[PDB]
Amino acid sequence: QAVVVAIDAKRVDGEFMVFTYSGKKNTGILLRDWVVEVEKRGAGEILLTSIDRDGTKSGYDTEMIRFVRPLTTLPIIASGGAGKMEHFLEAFLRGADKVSINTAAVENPSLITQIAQTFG
Amino acid sequence: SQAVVVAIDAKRVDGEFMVFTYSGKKNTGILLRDWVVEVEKRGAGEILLTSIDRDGTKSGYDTEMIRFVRPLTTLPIIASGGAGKMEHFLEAFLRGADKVSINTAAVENPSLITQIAQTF
Repeated sequence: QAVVVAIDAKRVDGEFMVFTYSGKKNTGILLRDWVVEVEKRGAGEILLTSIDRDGTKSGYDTEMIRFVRPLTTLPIIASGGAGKMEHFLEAFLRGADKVSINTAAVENPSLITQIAQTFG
Repeated sequence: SQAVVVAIDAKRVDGEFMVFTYSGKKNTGILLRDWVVEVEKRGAGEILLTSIDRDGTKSGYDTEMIRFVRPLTTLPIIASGGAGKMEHFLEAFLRGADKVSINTAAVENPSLITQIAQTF
């Protein structure tokens, strides 16, 4: 799956909207529509980031993950918001095939080990 | 453990690569060439390597950062940031990226997905 389409999204007026330019611009296209179209186009895997939660070690947007899961057969990488161990677990339970970590890993590198050791 | 991605957001300075957190915002101290090593040690499955300086520009992936990071690690590397046209992907694979990620240019020309995907 060498082709990854990265989708930055967050709720705009209750709705999940797609952003581009480092999360600065609302494309006006709905998450829903974009996920479907990207698979049709030949995406091999989806990196799904919640813009809201990035850098807030407050957990992935699991509603976002749940809402995307039935829309695609592709592998999904959940990114944005990971703060601690149960977040990974919640993301995975929701349909995420892989979970990403940045901020918390640079701070607590033993988090990498904790989730790795547990999934294997 | 395949299930664990560590995302590294990086940009140059002084001639040297640093690591930022909190949405590319808070520069960190750490050198990339040392974070990439530690991330493998700690057990990550895969690295999302994003060039902060290229993201949103459709001006090409940072192939120096890639060609750079590649000898430091056996993990697969997803290059991200800057994808703009078909030769960009090719250049990134040639520098040793295992996967390539696109966002801004894909939303604008969803056929970019199809170009790289059908060649694989």
